[PDB]
Amino acid sequence: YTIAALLSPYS
Amino acid sequence: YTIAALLSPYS
Amino acid sequence: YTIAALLSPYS
Amino acid sequence: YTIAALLSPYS
Amino acid sequence: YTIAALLSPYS
Amino acid sequence: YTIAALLSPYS
Amino acid sequence: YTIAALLSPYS
Amino acid sequence: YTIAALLSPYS
Amino acid sequence: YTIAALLSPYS
Amino acid sequence: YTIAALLSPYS
Amino acid sequence: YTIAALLSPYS
Amino acid sequence: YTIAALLSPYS
Amino acid sequence: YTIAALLSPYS
Amino acid sequence: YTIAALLSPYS
Amino acid sequence: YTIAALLSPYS
Amino acid sequence: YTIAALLSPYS
Repeated sequence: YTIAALLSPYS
Repeated sequence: YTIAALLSPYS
Repeated sequence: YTIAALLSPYS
Repeated sequence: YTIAALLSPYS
Repeated sequence: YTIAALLSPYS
Repeated sequence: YTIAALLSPYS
Repeated sequence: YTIAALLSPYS
Repeated sequence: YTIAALLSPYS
Repeated sequence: YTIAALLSPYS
Repeated sequence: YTIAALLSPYS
Repeated sequence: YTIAALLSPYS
Repeated sequence: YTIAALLSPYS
Repeated sequence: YTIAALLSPYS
Repeated sequence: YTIAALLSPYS
Repeated sequence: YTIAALLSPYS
Repeated sequence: YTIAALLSPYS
């Protein structure tokens, strides 16, 4: 299987 | 602000 | 299996 | 700000 | 199996 | 700020 | 198996 | 600030 | 098995 | 600041 | 087995 | 500051 | 087996 | 400051 | 077996 | 300051 996730939260 | 992300998942 | 995740939180 | 991330998962 | 994760939190 | 990360996991 | 993780927290 | 990290895990 | 992890926390 | 880390785990 | 970990904390 | 670390574990 | 770990804490 | 470390564990 | 660890703490 | 360490454990 393959998984790709990106998260760039900003405050 | 600036954001750059690349994801090339392969199975 | 394969897993790829990126997180760049900013405050 | 600037963000750069790359992910190329392979199974 | 394979795992790849990156986290660059900023305050 | 600047962030650069690369991940190429292989199974 | 293989594992790769990177974390560069900043305060 | 600047951050650079590379990870190429192989199974 | 193989394991690779990097952490460069900053205050 | 500057950070540079590379990891190429192999199984 | 194989293990590789690096940590460069800064205050 | 500057940080440089490389790890190539093999199984 | 094989083990490799590096830690360079700074205050 | 400056830090340089390399680790190539083999199994 | 084989083991390799390095630690250079700074205050 | 400056730090340089290398470790190539073999099994």
